[PDB]
Amino acid sequence: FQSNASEISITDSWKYKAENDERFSSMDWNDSDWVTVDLPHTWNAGDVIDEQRGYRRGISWYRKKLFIPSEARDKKITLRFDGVASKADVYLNGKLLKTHLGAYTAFGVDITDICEVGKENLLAVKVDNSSSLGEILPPVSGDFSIFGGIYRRVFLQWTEKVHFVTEPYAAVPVRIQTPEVSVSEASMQIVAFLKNDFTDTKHVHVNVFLCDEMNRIVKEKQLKLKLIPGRKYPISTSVGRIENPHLWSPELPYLYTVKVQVCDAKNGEMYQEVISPVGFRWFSVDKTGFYLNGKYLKLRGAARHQDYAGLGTAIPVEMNRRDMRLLKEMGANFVRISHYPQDPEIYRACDELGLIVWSEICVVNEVRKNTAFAHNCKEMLKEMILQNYNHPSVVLWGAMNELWDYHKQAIALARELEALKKELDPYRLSCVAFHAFTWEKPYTQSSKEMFSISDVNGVNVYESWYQGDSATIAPMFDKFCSYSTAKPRFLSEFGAGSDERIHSYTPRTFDFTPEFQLDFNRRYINEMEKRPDYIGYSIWNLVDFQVDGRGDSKPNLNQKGMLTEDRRKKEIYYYCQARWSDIPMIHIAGADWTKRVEICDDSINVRKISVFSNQKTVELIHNGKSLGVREVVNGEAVFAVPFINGENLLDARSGALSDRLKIQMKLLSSRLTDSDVLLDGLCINLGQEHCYFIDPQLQEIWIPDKPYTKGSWGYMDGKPFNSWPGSSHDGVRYGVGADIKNTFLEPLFQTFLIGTTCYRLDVPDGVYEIGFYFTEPFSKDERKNIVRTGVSAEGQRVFDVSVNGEKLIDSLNLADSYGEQTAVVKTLVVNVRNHEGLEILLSPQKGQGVISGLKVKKIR
Amino acid sequence: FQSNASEISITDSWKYKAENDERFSSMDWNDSDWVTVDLPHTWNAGDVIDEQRGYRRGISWYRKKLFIPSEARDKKITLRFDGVASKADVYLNGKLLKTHLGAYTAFGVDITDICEVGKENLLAVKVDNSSSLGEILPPVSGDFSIFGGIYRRVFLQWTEKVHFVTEPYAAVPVRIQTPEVSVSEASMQIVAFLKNDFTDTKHVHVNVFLCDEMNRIVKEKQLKLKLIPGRKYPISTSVGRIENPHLWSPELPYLYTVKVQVCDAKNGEMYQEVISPVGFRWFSVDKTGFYLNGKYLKLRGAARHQDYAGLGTAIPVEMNRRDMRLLKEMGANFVRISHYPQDPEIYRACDELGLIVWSEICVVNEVRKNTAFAHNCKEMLKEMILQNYNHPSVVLWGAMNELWDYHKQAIALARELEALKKELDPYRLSCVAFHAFTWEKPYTQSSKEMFSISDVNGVNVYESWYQGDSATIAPMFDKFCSYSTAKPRFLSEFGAGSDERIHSYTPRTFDFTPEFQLDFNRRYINEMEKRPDYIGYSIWNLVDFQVDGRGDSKPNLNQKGMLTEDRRKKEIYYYCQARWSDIPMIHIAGADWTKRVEICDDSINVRKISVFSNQKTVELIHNGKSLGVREVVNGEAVFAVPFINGENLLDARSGALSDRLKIQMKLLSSRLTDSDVLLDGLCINLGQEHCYFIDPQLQEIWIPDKPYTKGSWGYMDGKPFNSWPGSSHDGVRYGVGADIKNTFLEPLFQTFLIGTTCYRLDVPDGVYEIGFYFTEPFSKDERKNIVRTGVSAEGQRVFDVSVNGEKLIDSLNLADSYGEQTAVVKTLVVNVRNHEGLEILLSPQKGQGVISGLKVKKIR
Ligand code: NA
Ligand code: NA
Repeated sequence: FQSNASEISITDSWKYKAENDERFSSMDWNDSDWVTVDLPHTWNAGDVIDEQRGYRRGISWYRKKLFIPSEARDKKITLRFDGVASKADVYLNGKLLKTHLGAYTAFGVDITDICEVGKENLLAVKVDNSSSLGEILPPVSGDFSIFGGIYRRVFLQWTEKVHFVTEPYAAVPVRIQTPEVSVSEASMQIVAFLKNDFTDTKHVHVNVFLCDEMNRIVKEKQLKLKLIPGRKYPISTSVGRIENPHLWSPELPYLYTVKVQVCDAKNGEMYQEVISPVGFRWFSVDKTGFYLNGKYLKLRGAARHQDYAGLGTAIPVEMNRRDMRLLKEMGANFVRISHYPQDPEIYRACDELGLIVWSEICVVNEVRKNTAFAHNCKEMLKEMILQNYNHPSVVLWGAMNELWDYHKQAIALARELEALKKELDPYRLSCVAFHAFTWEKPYTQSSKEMFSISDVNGVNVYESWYQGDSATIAPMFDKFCSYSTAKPRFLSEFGAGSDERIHSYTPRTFDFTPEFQLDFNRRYINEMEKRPDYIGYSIWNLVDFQVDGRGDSKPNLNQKGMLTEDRRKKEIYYYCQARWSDIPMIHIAGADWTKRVEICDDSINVRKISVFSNQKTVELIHNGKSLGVREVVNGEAVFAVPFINGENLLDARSGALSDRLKIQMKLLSSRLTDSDVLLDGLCINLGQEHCYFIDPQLQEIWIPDKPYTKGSWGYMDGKPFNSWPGSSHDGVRYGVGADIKNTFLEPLFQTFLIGTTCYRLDVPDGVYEIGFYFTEPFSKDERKNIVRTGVSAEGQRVFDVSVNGEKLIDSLNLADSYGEQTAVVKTLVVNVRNHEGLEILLSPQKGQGVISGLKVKKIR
Repeated sequence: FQSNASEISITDSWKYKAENDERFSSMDWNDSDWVTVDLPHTWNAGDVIDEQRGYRRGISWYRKKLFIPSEARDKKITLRFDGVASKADVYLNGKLLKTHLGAYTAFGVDITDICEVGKENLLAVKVDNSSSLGEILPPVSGDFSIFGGIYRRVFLQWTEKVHFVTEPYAAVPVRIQTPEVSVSEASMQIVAFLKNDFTDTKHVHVNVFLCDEMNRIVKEKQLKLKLIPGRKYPISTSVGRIENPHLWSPELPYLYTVKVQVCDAKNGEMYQEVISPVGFRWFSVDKTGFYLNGKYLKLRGAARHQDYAGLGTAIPVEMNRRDMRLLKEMGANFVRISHYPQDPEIYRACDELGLIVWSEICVVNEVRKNTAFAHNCKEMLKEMILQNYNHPSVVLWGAMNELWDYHKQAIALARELEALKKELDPYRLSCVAFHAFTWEKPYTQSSKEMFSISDVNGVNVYESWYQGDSATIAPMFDKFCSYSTAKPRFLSEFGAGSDERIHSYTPRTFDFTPEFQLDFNRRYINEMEKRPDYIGYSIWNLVDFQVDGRGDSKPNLNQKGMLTEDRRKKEIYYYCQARWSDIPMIHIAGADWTKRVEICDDSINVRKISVFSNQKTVELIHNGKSLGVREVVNGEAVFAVPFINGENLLDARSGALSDRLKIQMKLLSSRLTDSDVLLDGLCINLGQEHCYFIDPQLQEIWIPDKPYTKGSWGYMDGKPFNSWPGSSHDGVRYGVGADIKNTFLEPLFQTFLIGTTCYRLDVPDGVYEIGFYFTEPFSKDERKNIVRTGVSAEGQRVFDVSVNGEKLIDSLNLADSYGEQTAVVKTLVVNVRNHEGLEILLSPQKGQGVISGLKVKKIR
């Protein structure tokens, strides 16, 4: 059997404890009653998406009784770690073997003469995660937590004693560049390092075959040299004999095999045999576009985060190719590995499937004027490059992102990062990402020095979202080129958050409907495809991802994703597919909005509905009557659908293609005369006057509020809340951003009427379960803003609730009785006689009243 | 204002602790460090679906600072408890007020004398869950779990002191019967008691109205009577001929409304007004069928359990109507409320939608020979009936389900419970359900009285599932009439478990595919639709429900539902819709199977596919080509669909109806160098030779296993496990049934190869990851059987995995190094050189080996 085994996984049956005692490195310690976890693992997989603010930053320990197979006797035994969050202290049989810094790169551990091969050993890992590490290790801050743990795999490796120097940086056994390649003939110059950890000397043959994708050999190149024991000998060959090469592209992803056999001269033994995929391509950059192999190429894609729903970042490794395949089939050709490098699998995926890669490290938000800090940033960039190097998919090396002070050590550290990128990797480009707050540094600063470092400049534009409107967005793309005027631009991040529960026919900023997310990404794609100088752009983000602290619709989540945290495709995903993929498609938008309840007194509820597509034309049939053929423009065709009570079958057609979508639509008359709905429950989203919220647990649709008209329902006084004084949001963001405790229905409780003293519904006689949904929406410190929060001089809010003349909640104070921003529900049973219907009163004692929702059920 | 409140919820912000200290009732206790919950609350929502066998049966305490609005001052004030699992012990202001036995019925506590309107009061509930209670109170045992907590709502309510007596069973305030009902006229009898709790004497009119659905008074009648304090005055009036009443059916569930007021004849002040809906119907039973309102009605339905996924039985109250709507929309007219009485709103839902109700109390599995057990059943029969007295939907009252020993005191209690049903309410029918294990008591008792007590005899048949097969189904229904000779019969349970992840073209018993659950019910329907002496039949169950202990494909869940545990529809919910619902429909089987990957070398892969429908004909169009119009026989038309590789589109059409369903198929060659599975990874469910398994988290598809042929893969040795000694499953069921700790992929692990020693896989060259998925499949008790288990006579199983000569796992003891029935995943990186492919040896040092899974990925 000429085939050999190289590593065995060791991710199984570990003992974990959240406590910090230096005794836990002891062979002879008693870990019996520690929890038993399998790897990957992270102690913040739940900590972050909790209702408690903040997650535990600290130290924990992992112990493993680690056996070593006998086939690794007499060999050089190593331990590879693909990913440990922040600092790691690997102890073996009591004795500290290595320490590592950096949460995102792999690292090695030589255990050869320390371990007993055959017997059994104790492997102890102190894993640190503290906030304190920020004064010496990036990332320093940012919009992404760091789940602590050992969250990528761990393996036990062994090779022969004549071996390849990979340390201190877990670099790839042998680097391979392509210095000059074009449509004619190819060049490949390999770099490596053999070392003889034997007792004697050995004299080698070092063979280098380059085999087809069909593995028919195209070249040979055999060398020989003398390795004396302990000498670290440098190899640096080069071949250029390669005829009529098959070139790698994001469309045609052709990879080559470059075998390397190191074999004993007088003996015939094979000591090593690296094999590594390689790609032939070429590219460059300027304000005239991005070019690859000659032709023109616009880079189109997104950034990916390395976490999954409720798993922390201890993802199954198969996840990594699954995330990237969902990007490729979205129609992209580019991915932005941010804000940190990721699993070997990510990179392997993007050059087997074809995806140009942008790869940063986590110098995020700020630098620390600190001797030590800068050193680790370069030690980490040194690891990113040499660990992922023969990967043709990769094109740009990043390191900085969204700084807020390009100070002195900053700009110097900026230069040192570039010098060492093209030093290490001369045949790849470099990149950086600024934010787009031009009222802050580096735009308020003395100079413009920094925009003239890296080969491409990225910008993070969120106009129409965090501030600015529909109109300020092309002006924002403009004045960036004011600065990055030497080198070409790139759209780093852009995206709006969305929730598959909030829908609106008139979407506005920061209501989190997939509707607004659609218009956002359709204004941005139009501005970006027109300008070729911006060589590319990236959606932020491919995924929804979990960051502890973040609020809004799904609290402790970033919702700008194109996939949910569990990788279900949102409808923005299909829109992009229609503007990018060459693989024919059609899709009726609204698959996430299949049940609808809407006030309408006519027979017909006409509502626009759009069909995303690749083709030139789309036909749409409503209930069997075609609505006409229409041309697809910017991926989209918008029909006007005459919706009617009951089932609505919309079937879209265009050529050989199809999509179907059944929309259940319940027309509700404004007079409560004509409605079965009260027997089910009339659920009213108080303070929300332009969105429908659907709770997927009950399928309850929370219809929007309206002012009271005679014979119907609504409020009498009061206004829905939307004051954000001093932002683009004032009068546009309805409701607060708070996470609300004891409810999942955030879009319901966050919306509220303020100052409403009276609510009417004109219902028929009978018994009613009225249920009220309250929360104090404001924190103790924002309640110090007495006008905006409608509270008393001392910040209190006591009011009473009366129904039909009876005081029934006698002094409701939400904050001091239930906690601020905690959900409070009270149900009442009221018998309505005469034809009085329901008159609800909120009598303020201190401050002004608040209600988030109402539910009206006729129970008999 | 003539309107008034009655009740107000007190389910918000409670204090909770799982300790038992009697001081916990004291007003001044410091519950400051206790956790806050809102009701509905259980405390086994987690317990029941975790890995630890069992759940926590014990005592916990609730505390709530109870505020009493002044609107209720010097009125009669009651606490309302809709449900509290087993024993409650309610204290107010330190003083114990009520103790209550029984999880499933409501009780009431009077606080008018003890409470304090305007002060804070302290309301302590001690709640109790111990099996220790099963000796004095049912249920004793049974396929479900008693989720301790206060899991239904709780109300504080107030009346005026002249009030309808409700205690001791918290009955409906006026009882209502219809002794005579026909198309031309109906009679009506109302029953109530009155009490005066003032100091004065009061003279009161009683005003009885009977209003139609438009609330037009169709009958009225007043009664004069005077009430000296404290005396319990009965009343019982009749209402004369009602004339041409609108009857109640599951088709037309017309509902009237008995309005009963009690006013003061001297001034006119109104003391009470009680609104009570009713319907007019009449029914009977014989061996020729069920008759409702004069016509023959085949009763077709399903039972419903109380719980919802991850919420235990602390469901929100609206879920109750959501379930009943889903059920009516499956074509049911019948619901089996079992094994316990359920929420008030299940019964309000059922008689508004149109579903006839069989309603049981919870005397399951055995009757206890104690004087106190029997008494508590009587009092739980009283509580059920008196609380659900007026619901037109209830037609049958139950008490016992599946006894296993009809001993003397059992028959004595079947008798007093029928004697009691007819006493308290003579106008409804009576029912009971038996098991179908003819080899056990009571089918082997000398006597047969137990089969002659209550008016209808149900039977729970699982032939073809727990025992038997296709040949024994109909012979069983006949045997049940051998015993049910006087009273008619009913099919109260029948079902088969299904998993949405396991799919088979050749379904067999206990593989948990929906395609066997399909055939099962087909065979069952067809028999009932021709057996008129089975007046009706109810599927088991409407929902997957949560029960600790049960394992199989999804552990801790009873998987026999029409809907998933979160109320999503399975394939078979649509099959019932074909056979029952009178709403025209069409639907292609396989919406749970759109990703398929099969071994097939020709370009076309013919597979059979069903289309469910109401209609006489379906035409099916695959990829634009029509496959013809097939007649719909007994709900379905199967076709032979010629699947190609790639996207396949299926159009089913019937006049105006149509369903559409795309199916993605990956064809896989036998020879491994013909495709690219290896580059994502070949996932092979070893031990499973007829079901595919879609891991919904990675969307990977564990294909079945085939013995080895050359050029491809498969096992050289051994055999997949399927040994069930003495059972009908013997050879039929592959795998074991135990919960496999540490995974959610129980269909992958529970199946496995046994006694295999060699495994081949003729893959190209390159570097491979190979995962190994293991488990000790049997327990210590189960390994006492050396022969079925394949272990050493001391009970042990040790072996070494080796690949391509080299030994890597050094000697594995599964149940000793990691625990029995835990999941372990090893991963080698091995370098296939030359043309060796992959040899995998399992070498046993004790017993025979086992192995569940294989992933084979080509990484470079
Ligand atoms: Na609201
Ligand atoms: Na298996």
